[PDB]
Amino acid sequence: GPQPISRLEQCGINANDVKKLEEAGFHTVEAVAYAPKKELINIKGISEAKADKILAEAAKLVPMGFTTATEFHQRRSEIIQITTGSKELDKLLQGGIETGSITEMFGEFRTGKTQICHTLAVTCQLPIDRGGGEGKAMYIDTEGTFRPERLLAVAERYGLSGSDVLDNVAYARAFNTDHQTQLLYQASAMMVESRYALLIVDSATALYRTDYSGRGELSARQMHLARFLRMLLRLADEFGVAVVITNQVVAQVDGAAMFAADPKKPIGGNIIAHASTTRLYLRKGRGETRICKIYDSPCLPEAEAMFAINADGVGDAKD
Amino acid sequence: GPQPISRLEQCGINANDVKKLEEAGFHTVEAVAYAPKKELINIKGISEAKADKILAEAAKLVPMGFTTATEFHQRRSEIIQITTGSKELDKLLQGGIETGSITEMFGEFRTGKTQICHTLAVTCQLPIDRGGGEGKAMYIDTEGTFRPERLLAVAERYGLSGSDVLDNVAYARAFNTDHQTQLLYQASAMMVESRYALLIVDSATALYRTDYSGRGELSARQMHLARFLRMLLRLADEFGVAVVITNQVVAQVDGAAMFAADPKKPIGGNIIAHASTTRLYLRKGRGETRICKIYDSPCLPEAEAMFAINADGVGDAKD
Amino acid sequence: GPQPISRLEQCGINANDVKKLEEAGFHTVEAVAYAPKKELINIKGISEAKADKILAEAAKLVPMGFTTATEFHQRRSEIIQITTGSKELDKLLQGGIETGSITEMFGEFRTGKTQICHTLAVTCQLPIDRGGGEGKAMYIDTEGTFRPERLLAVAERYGLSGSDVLDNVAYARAFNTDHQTQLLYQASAMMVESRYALLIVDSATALYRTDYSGRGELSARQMHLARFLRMLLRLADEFGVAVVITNQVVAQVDGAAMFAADPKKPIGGNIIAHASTTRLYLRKGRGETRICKIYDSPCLPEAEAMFAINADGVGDAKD
DNA sequence: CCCCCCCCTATCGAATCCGTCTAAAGTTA
DNA sequence: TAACTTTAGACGGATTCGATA
Ligand SMILES: Nc1ncnc2c1ncn2[C@@H]1O[C@H](COP(=O)(O)OP(=O)(O)OP(=O)(O)O)[C@@H](O)[C@H]1O
Ligand SMILES: Nc1ncnc2c1ncn2[C@@H]1O[C@H](COP(=O)(O)OP(=O)(O)OP(=O)(O)O)[C@@H](O)[C@H]1O
Ligand SMILES: Nc1ncnc2c1ncn2[C@@H]1O[C@H](COP(=O)(O)OP(=O)(O)OP(=O)(O)O)[C@@H](O)[C@H]1O
Ligand SMILES: [Ca+2]
Ligand SMILES: [Ca+2]
Ligand SMILES: [Ca+2]
Ligand SMILES: [Mg+2]
Ligand SMILES: [Mg+2]
Ligand SMILES: [Mg+2]
Repeated sequence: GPQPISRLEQCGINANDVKKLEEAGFHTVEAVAYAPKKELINIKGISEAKADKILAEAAKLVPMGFTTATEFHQRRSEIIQITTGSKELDKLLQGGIETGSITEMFGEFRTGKTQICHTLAVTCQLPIDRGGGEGKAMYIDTEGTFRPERLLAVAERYGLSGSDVLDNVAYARAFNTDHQTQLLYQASAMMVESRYALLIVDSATALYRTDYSGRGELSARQMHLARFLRMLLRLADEFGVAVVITNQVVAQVDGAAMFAADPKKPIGGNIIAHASTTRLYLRKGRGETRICKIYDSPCLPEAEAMFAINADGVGDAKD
Repeated sequence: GPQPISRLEQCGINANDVKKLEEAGFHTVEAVAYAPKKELINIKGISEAKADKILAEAAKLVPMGFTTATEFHQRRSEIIQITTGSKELDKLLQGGIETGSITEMFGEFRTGKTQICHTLAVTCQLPIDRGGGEGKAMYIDTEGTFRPERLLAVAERYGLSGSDVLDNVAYARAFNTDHQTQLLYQASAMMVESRYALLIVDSATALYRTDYSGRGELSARQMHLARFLRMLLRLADEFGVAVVITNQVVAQVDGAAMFAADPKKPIGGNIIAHASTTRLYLRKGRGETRICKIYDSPCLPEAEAMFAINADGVGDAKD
Repeated sequence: GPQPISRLEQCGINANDVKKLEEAGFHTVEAVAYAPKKELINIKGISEAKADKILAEAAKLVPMGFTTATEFHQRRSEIIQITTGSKELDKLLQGGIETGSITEMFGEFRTGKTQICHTLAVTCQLPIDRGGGEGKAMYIDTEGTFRPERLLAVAERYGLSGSDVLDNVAYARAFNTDHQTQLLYQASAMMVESRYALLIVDSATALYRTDYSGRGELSARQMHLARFLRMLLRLADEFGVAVVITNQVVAQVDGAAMFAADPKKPIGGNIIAHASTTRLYLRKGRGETRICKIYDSPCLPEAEAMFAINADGVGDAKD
């Protein structure tokens, strides 16, 4: 795991400076080593000499140089993937949701995004040999659609206990964009004490549709969204967790020659499109069956799979 | 290749001055000869007389005068071009990616920038008669989307061995703009010992969108980006490698100007527009096919070509 | 042609003073006659009495008095103009590029500055009755985008010999502002022996953007630019060559008053604005067609024209 | 041949683009 | 017992420094 920030104290830094860094938002040596000088300067009690000394001391404990592709391949071969509860989706994703990156799921209503989030929140607590991540879960809720009964129903299927499954989920509700960004600092503070395997934001872009209204507020909205996504990436790199965000759709009214993937576009613009690593397009099939399509990925071919929303969570279609 | 800076000691320079120069970031005689006097002055242990003597000796060791266009033509006729793995793109570029200059590829998401980067990283190790550059590769990664399995697939396509292909790639991950600029000094130090042929930065402008937010920081952002591009150009000139960078896009919301010409504009502004030599525009086609268009070039006419992203890298569309 | 500085020996000047002046950078009687006293004083081996004697002899050898406007009209009616390869541009400029003055072309990327420079470099060698200048071309390259194949294409278009066209062009690459200024002394040295007709600097302000960074270095940058422009003007006056330089653009990010048309401004400021005699503004049209506009001139009305970039250089739009 | 002091002046020189949103409407035995 | 097409508007935003005889 990451090294606590207290190591800098014996590395040769004043305890007051470490305290100031702690209230700034940094809680590990890695978080300090990943920040630019201008971010540390903004702290009231930090001067240029203090900043460069802190950066030089932090750079010794964290490797930030060159390496080979063989070492990276060996390190990545030991990464953890979390099963989704459906064999078809697992085969489509070649194992399940990866850790250390950002995954995004978008689609129209009743397509099964909250259901997948609930199933993953339950599943991330299984032992590794059974397909789990063996950790706790964090659930930042934006719309107000969190239902623990679905968690209990999913936990019943895998033969776990309901009480300690509900004990391992942390829930928070965000009421505006400022609160949504503020919750991430407390999330970073919490992750040093225990071990977390998953962090869920649902929905990521729901409040930006209303907080910033017209074309006159577009640039500020995009800048705020970019800052939020950068913080999410920093958390994923620092703690090695899996981040799953949820998006919405918008219509195309120009009536031009676009008939593939329907006149549906995910909201957020180019910012969220470039930031995300994997994008999944969710569509409705027949009855309780849905269709999942690989929309964007650096290593996964474009394909399709079929799953269903059963009484015990997300599972294969019963035919 | 370039001359090591140790020759200045024989030319009559104190070894301590050479050590100071190496600590500053100059590892070859060419890097010293190309630097202005005010850059050498900034070093703590160098005076005006020492700078003048060093510059005089370096100029004595490097040809920096007038020549004839016939000699330039003869020298350029022996340049090395690296194939992209697609016949259509090779015909469009009249041979492939050209060393000694900066090439930029931009477009929206899943258009194929990272796939082309992986294919080039594998291909730059082929023998010259087979379309390669016969050298190692350097991959500075910004977003966290490096996947060695794609490298293994592309290597399997060409019949090479996976192990040494992975051994011949150097990987580094940048976490901020300062770290991204800092990695170039280590790259310059590395390139003296072994022969390289390609250097990928992907993405080159991803961290600038978030490190500097508003209009109040535009000037500093542009200055930092200009300095980074100048360092890249100096590396390309000194070592004769091919530099390939990757860019993103921004929307035009001003109104009903222009026409339906895909109102997407690359980011970076006039600095990156003027600095780049060749610019490639990537567009999404149908299925797995993509379209590449020549956006800017001093010797290549505007045209288009089609390629596909197959299971073994970038190649021609199978129709 | 100008009188070589060796003529002063017959006027009562020691060879020591003559070679000291030559080492200083003076190679003709006109150069000495136009220089102020303090410039001669700055030379180590020249005292005040020697400087006064040299100035008196030079003023004897060179006419520096009052004349009438009819004589000026008669001498100006014999001026030489070089065609640009396009009939409409020649009509706009009323003959072509004038010798003895400084012309500046600016615009954004792929607007056709380098193509025009290549076309002019080939064209300046045609016979006078064909629209040429009957001389050699000097090309000072700053960015590294010199391609002799375009020269070969234009020479093939005009039915010349490619070998001779390539042989009659002198090429030099500049790496910093100091080198850019230092190359002018060698240019002045070479212009004495052979008859040159064109001097191209492309780009003139590319290195000034990165060599001097912020507002703290504005004054030194502007003074260096002013000295460079003054030396260019001295060369144009002394040898009667045509001086064509290239500029870049910068965005305007405030004050939407009379600026909604085009928020593009050339760089360099009032120094280059006042120094330049004629300024041309290039725009992007449709396809391969571009638009040229008169931005500043002492004798030409403000108008517009249209040209195109073809496979054989700059020509007329094929409609 | 002898023994002690006086006083400021004058401005220069521009840079740097960003960021998408919004579905509607039945018809003809 | 089936096959059928058109439609248009909308805006705001901020900061930067050195140079002498
Ligand atoms: N216990 C259950 N058994 C079966 N299906 C259920 C159960 N609970 C919910 N569903 C299904 O969940 C579907 C809605 O999925 P979900 O709540 O994930 O929507 P969503 O994609 O998040 O939508 P929105 O954009 O409105 O938030 C419904 O169509 C319903 O059939
Ligand atoms: N093994 C594979 N087989 C087929 N297609 C693949 C494979 N791996 C990736 N792809 C394709 O690669 C595409 C994404 O391309 P790429 O990763 O180069 O995007 P990009 O241009 O770098 O985007 P971004 O701006 O998100 O970084 C996907 O659409 C996917 O279909
Ligand atoms: N052989 C050719 N045939 C047709 N067009 C060509 C040919 N070679 C180059 N071009 C055109 O030249 C254009 C670029 O022109 P040029 O190199 O003069 O640009 P520029 O304004 O000098 O740019 P920069 O600011 O980057 O230096 C491209 O848009 C390309 O279409
Ligand atoms: Ca992406
Ligand atoms: Ca360019
Ligand atoms: Ca003028
Ligand atoms: Mg939901
Ligand atoms: Mg990518
Ligand atoms: Mg050019």
